[PDB]
Amino acid sequence: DAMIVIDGHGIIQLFSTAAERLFGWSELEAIGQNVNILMPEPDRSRHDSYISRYRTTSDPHIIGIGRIVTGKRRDGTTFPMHLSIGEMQSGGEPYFTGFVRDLTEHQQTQARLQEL
Ligand code: HEM
Repeated sequence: DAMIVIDGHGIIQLFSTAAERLFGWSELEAIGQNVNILMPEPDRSRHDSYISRYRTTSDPHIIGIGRIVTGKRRDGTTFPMHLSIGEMQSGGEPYFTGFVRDLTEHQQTQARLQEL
């Protein structure tokens, strides 16, 4: 599914091909951008504080957990997505992998079934 890797400051390091299809950005456009560009406010401005919180305290909240959130595409449309975060280390620095699954079709079917 969509895979994204960031360093300890939330900057995107690797951006899969599927992530390019899901979010709109090419990998070259994405690499070097903060991860907060893939999500709407209030989370967007808050995100770096979430990572900071985790880094200074070492007490996890969603690391190793899989949850549903709203992502935000290049065109600005929002969508529900299942997010799973992995923490890794390399060259002495922490990295984080996010595996995303688009749930837009699940939300649509569900709404349609409720609508009818
Ligand atoms: C694009 C949709 C995303 C949203 C809405 C989002 C939102 C959030 C929120 C709300 C928190 C704090 C959760 C809590 O304190 O309970 C958080 C933490 C964090 N997010 Fe994201 N995130 C997004 C994607 C990502 C991705 C793609 C990555 C990794 C590649 C990532 C990495 C992190 C990290 C490292 C933390 C700290 C975890 C912790 O506090 O245990 N986020 N995110």
